[PDB]
Amino acid sequence: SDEINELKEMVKDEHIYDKLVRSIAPAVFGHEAVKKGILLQMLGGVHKSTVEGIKLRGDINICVVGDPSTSKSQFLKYVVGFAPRSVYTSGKASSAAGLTAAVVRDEEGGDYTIEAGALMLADNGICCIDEFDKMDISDQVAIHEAMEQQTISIAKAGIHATLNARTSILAAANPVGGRYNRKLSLRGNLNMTAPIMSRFDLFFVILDDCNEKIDTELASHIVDLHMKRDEAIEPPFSAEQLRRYIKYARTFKPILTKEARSYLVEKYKELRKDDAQGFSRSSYRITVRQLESMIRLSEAIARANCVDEITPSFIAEAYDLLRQSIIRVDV
Amino acid sequence: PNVSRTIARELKSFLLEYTDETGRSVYGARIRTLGEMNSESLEVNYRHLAESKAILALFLAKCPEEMLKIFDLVAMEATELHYPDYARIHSEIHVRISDFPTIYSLRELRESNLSSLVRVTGVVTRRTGVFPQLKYVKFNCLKCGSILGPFFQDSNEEIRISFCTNCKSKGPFRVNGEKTVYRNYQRVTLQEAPGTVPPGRLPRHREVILLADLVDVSKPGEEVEVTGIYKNNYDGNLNAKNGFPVFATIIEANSIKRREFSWTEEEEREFRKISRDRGIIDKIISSMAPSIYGHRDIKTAVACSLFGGVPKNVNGKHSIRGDINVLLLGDPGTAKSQILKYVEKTAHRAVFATGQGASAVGLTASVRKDPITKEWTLEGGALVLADKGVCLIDEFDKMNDQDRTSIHEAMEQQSISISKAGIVTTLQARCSIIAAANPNGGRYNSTLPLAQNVSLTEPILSRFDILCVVRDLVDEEADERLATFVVDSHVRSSPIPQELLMKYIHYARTKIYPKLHQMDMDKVSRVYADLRRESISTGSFPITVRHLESILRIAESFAKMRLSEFVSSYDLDRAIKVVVDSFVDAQKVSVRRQLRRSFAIY
Amino acid sequence: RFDLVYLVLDKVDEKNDRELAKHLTNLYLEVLPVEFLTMYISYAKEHIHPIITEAAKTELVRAYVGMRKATTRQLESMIRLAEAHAKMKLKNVVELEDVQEAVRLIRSAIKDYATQTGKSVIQRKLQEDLSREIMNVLKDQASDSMSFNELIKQINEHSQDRVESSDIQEALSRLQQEDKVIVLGEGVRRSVRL
DNA sequence: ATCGATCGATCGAT
DNA sequence: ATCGATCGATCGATTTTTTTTTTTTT
Ligand SMILES: Nc1ncnc2c1ncn2[C@@H]1O[C@H](COP(=O)(O)OP(=O)(O)OP(=O)(O)O)[C@@H](O)[C@H]1O
Repeated sequence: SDEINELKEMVKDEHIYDKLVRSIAPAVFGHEAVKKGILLQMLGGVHKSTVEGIKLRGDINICVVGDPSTSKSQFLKYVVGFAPRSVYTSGKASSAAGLTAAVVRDEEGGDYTIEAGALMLADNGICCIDEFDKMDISDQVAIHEAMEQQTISIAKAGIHATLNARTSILAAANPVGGRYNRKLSLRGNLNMTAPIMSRFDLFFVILDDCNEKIDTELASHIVDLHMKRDEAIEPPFSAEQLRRYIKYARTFKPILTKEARSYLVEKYKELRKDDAQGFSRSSYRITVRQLESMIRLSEAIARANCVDEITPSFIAEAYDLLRQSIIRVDV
Repeated sequence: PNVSRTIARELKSFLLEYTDETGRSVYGARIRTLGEMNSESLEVNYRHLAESKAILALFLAKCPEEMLKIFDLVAMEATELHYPDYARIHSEIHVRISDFPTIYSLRELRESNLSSLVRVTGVVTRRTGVFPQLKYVKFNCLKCGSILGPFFQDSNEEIRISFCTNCKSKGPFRVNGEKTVYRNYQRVTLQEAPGTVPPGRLPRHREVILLADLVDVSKPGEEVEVTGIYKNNYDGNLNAKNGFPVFATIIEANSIKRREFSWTEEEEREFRKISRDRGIIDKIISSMAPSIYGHRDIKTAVACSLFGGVPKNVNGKHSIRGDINVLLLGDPGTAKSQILKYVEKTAHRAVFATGQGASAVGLTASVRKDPITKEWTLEGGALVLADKGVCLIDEFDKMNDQDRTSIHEAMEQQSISISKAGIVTTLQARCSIIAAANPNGGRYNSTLPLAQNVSLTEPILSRFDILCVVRDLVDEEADERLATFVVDSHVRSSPIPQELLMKYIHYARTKIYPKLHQMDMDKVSRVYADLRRESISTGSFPITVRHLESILRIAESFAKMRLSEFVSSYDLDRAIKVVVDSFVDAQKVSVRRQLRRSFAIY
Repeated sequence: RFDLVYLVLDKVDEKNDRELAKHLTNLYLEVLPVEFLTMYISYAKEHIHPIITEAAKTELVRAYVGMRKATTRQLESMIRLAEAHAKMKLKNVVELEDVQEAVRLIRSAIKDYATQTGKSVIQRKLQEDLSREIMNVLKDQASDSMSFNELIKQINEHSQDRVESSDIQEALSRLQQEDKVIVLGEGVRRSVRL
């Protein structure tokens, strides 16, 4: 009703692209660009077409990592109590099923009761976890499985089933050293396989260290969080007004058929022509799926900007996003 | 109502003379089709009749029960005019008709939906064996005389026979085996589809009724659609409830459909005209995975097992193996996992259990009974679900070794067997078998032989006739050839229509049986001699006796694709070339030297 | 993640345990509020809602700067702890002087820390030497690989820096995840191929 | 085996 | 004398029931 006037009042504002970000997660301090992707995980791409056929993704993924007490927990607990049907786990003992079917016994009078379980219900929603290294490899399989087939088939000695999970997924697995190790190639730095690695675009590493200016800022900004007051400090947007705005942003299916998409190609060419040498840098390859997420990147961008068919300048943004995303794998 | 008899004339009009797409009534053909088929169950497009009168369909929406029970009557004679003496055959039919949304799931239904036909979706579940139905009641009675004539009952009531046939009682009515028509009957359980299951809520159980042709046609664990009629039926006692008093709901679908098509004369006939072209083989690659692009080569192997082939039986012994065991060496970031999924909706019969952890189901038969309780249930391995249907699996590396035994197991005897527990049988399952697993570690495991590439044993891999290996290290134009292709693919928001091509194979697997002429095939025994020892010269071996057997199962495919009914040289031309470099790529980078010798086999 | 850790220890004070045993020497036979504190346990809950105001914040900062000189998780407690002291004495505002021993109560666990993954290189130098060792063996030995036993001979034996076999294996695993090495089975150990 | 309802008659009322 | 209700003799239906071989999980 009158709420939509707020949208038109919101849609007119240019700086909201910045404001949406500053309004993202004030409980957290800084980290900036990491925040945006959260919103970006909150609106995926078309996650649809193009026939005949296969349904192209769609979705998106991030696992942000760094020194413990980075308060990376701030993000998950933020959106977990923020976005609807946002599901979260300790990411260590689900145990396995968890996401797997038990499969449940007995009945009684029967057996083989099929639980989903766990991450299904987040379907078409943002799923977040912690420390894949804690759940080991056993579920990394199916975890990677859900990352390919999306919806997963399951059973044990029961009746066959294929369960639908199309779910935006993020998580955080602490560094094996919890530190850097800057010279560490992110590829071997993560204590996990490339396919689950290449599947999520992208993890977006961040690190923390003492800065006396920020140490006072942390001393300042963080304590106000501890503060009963001032709680008066606020982001530009009420979380709710943006969330309803989110759905308005959700309605869109922006499609860039614009010939600037052609410009994106060499941008991918220019993206990976350099990565041929050396391979000891952020490579990867880079993955061709990266261009796919590069698609879903713009898929996330246009929604925030509300305009269909996007733009190359926007294309640069997601491109540059990957660049820093990738450069975190550098050194 | 009696005026509805007048409806019959009009409703039978659309039954016959109606046509669309250059005339050609399907029902006129429907009559002639079954017909020699003698399906004795007609189907009608709801969309077309709704296009004519939905008011009639509204009765089907109102009370379809007698509506068709009226509607079926002339349908018999409406055919019988086409089949003057057929009445001697079956003297009955009923239309399954067509899409009737609904499109309702399970747990969403209401007494509003009761007694009116409702198409419904659900997952097939355990069911009783097919039983005889009372069909038409009749009474040899007691004091009153035979035969008394048959009474129509029941599905399912049959009453009450109070006072009659002579007199009345105590000379009362009782059924006799003579002159009493019966029919097949099956109760069934179908739960709602888990993929369509709302999260954390347990799927609801639903009774599944089966009568006439519909019976036993369904198989347990199948994804399926059903067009039934929801009712409070029946009974109600259920003296247990009582509070609050109810008749426990049950439904019989007029129709059933597997997950989620068939050829016809006018279809196949022009469809035959498609087959005559030789270059059709290419558009088969063109229609392979048009949205995928990818390797024309990788799809070639896809085209192979996907197309299937003759077993073929050897009197009175083994039929060998007519199904292809497909294997794919993966690459990270590659479309490989996606393709088999194309085959998934592609395949008439298909099942994908992926690797393990485990996707449906146990990958093997674990079932032990357990009389008690109540009867328990018996099942086989994942392949049991689809027989003659191709296997779908990926990344065996993530599979447990116990289930991985059944892997080499299934491809071997082509019959399933296990030790649990008291029940003893021999299960025979024949499935083409697809495999795609990602190489250990990086993009390419080692230049060294794939035995070094894969932890998986060659002997278990040996059952794999086709190995799909992929690449590559980054190339300049490579993505221009794809990424540009890909970007244009996403622009959406040459190949045959999949209906034709999917019908093409099923039509083929159902019909055409190619056979080689031993004469020109002698060359392969000669041409193979080049393909073993020289191929033996490098690697260990890895030439296999079974490997040669593949080339024929290879050849059989293209011929049916040629619809030749017999093996042709051109069929071999691909058959060899398919195998040549396939065996070649398994070699180390030293294979570049191995390439030059294989040139003679081109 | 734990709010605090109190580490129990025995110094064998002479001089402690005797009088402790003399405290144990009680019963034997035959100012301490008992329940009155338990009501104050309840009373201090809903009826006291302390706010630290400005003063306490200033002190809390410099301590933590020396704390890391720790974690904001420790900073998380420093507020949570003192305000508990603030819950004491019926205070609706925290005393600026509590947080001293509040950090000190943290210091108490900190005095326990005077007494591995957190010390500079450790496995790193090892992996540099493991790499250099297998590389030298790669360029010397006719293989790109060498036996894990030969590794335990060529690593562990030479120096204290050199770690025990299992821990080499841990370093090797972490190098295997780096693609700096190849397992080549359990029988042997291989260097990563180009 | 006993309890349960049907059903038959009969003796009073109108 | 017509009608009834009343009692009784007529008729026929309802009375037990859960433990040892298992099997997907680390
Ligand atoms: N040759 C190609 N042509 C078109 N698209 C491709 C190609 N290779 C990869 N892709 C894209 O990359 C994605 C690959 O996902 P897929 O379903 O194949 O899982 P996967 O990459 O095989 O998993 P893994 O590599 O971890 O085993 C697809 O969405 C597909 O669109």
